[PDB]
Formats: sequence, C-alpha cells, structure tokens
Amino acid sequence: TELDQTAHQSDRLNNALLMAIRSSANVSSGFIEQLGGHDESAGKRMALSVELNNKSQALVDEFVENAREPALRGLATELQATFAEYAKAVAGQREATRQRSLEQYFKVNSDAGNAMGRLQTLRQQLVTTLSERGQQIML
Amino acid sequence: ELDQTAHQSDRLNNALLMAIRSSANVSSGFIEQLGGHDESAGKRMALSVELNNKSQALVDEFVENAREPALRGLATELQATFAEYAKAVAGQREATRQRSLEQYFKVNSDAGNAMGRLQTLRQQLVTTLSER
Ligand code: NA
Repeated sequence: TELDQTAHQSDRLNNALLMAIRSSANVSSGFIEQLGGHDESAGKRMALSVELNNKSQALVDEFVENAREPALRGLATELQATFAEYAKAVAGQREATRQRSLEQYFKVNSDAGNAMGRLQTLRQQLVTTLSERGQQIML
Repeated sequence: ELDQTAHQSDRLNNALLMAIRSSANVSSGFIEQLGGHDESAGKRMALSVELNNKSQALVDEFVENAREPALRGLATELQATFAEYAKAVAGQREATRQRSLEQYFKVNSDAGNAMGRLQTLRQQLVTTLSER
C-alpha cells in the first residue's frame, strides 16, 4: 500500500501537468476565437482554462499533502510555488483576452512559458524520485 | 513484465504532454503572427511540428508494445483518438499558415474534444498498467 501511494502521487502529478498545459491551450485558442468574433465560444474556453488550472492546483496541493519524506516534500513544495507563478501568468493571459489586448497577452505569455518550463523539469525529477522510492520498497 | 510497464507509462505520459504542448505552441504562434512577431511565430510552428512528430512516434511505440488482451483495445482507441487530435492540430497549423481566424476556430473544437478524451483514456491505461 505504500506502493499504492507512490502510484497515486505519480498520477496526481501527471494529471496536474497535463491539465495545466491544457489550460494554456484553451486561453490562447480562446483568444483566437475572440478575435475571430466567436465571443461565446471564447468565454467557454476562458471558463475551461480557469477550471483546468484550478483542478491542477488542487492536485498539486493533494500531492504536497501526501508527500512525507524530506526528499519528496521539498521538490513538492517547489512545484507548488512554481505552479502559483504559472497560474498567475495564465490568469494574466485570460484578462488580456477579455480585454482584447494583444499587448497585455504577450507581456505574460512569456512568464507562463518560463514557469511551465520549470514545472516540466520539476515533474520529471518528482517522477524519478517517486519511481525510485517504489522500487526501493520492492527491493 | 514490470520493466515494460514503466517504459509504457513513460511513453504514454510523454506522448500526451508533448501532444498538448504542440497545440499550445501553434495557438501562441498564431497570436504572435497577429501581433507582427513573424519570426517568433515561425519558431512556435517548428516546435509544434517537432512535438507532434515525437508524440506520434511514442504513441505508435506504445501501441506496438501493448499486445496484452487487457490493453489491446484501449491502446487501439488511444491511437485512433490521437490520430483525430493530430489531424486537428495539423488543421490549426494550416489555418495559421493561411492566417485564417475562421479556419482556426473550426478546428479548435476538434482538438480540444479529442484531448479531453485522451486525458480520460490516459487514466484508464495507467490504471490497467498499474494492475501489473
Ligand atoms: Na476565430
């Protein structure tokens, strides 16, 4: 069952990253829809972008809540802090979309991409660490 | 065997993360073209293409290795929904090359709906994989 917990942790992480990138795919494609005049579809993509990032944040919190050992807990709290940066950048992108402003969009698009780069690396390190811990249990 | 399940998990997870990043990149590049960052846009498009190529290869590997009767049908579904997704993102890149906002809108729901199904299917495949 500690074996079971490692898998549940890996799954939180994998879903969190996937939904976080989906959230960015929705704000940028939503912005394009908006500029094409499809305001209702853009508004649903904004809401979807909100909901995806909020679900990722919640899984990251669960991931911290379940990280006991010192190796894991420190990487996990840095993922949590990095995600906050990412979430704030995407919220910035959603408001540029509501305000129809390319200028504000480009201003935070780069912030989002740099936090997202750190999130991917943190995920890889956590995946390796969790898989190491599961394998040491088996040994 | 247990070694093969870790390789299959890595393939599936990397495939889906690169696949969604491929769409986020072509949408970003489109927005860059709208604001005149044509050089910047071309870098996103190249990345979108490469990510699509790499994730397609990982999906294909995942499927070739998923011979078990328990996985066979789910792995084939993954491959077909992934095809539907990659064709939608290729449509986004073509709408970008054509600088067509309307064309882009029309393929957006194709890509987003398929990715929503890929996320679900991913969960079931790793459940089935974690069943050893
Ligand atoms: Na549009």
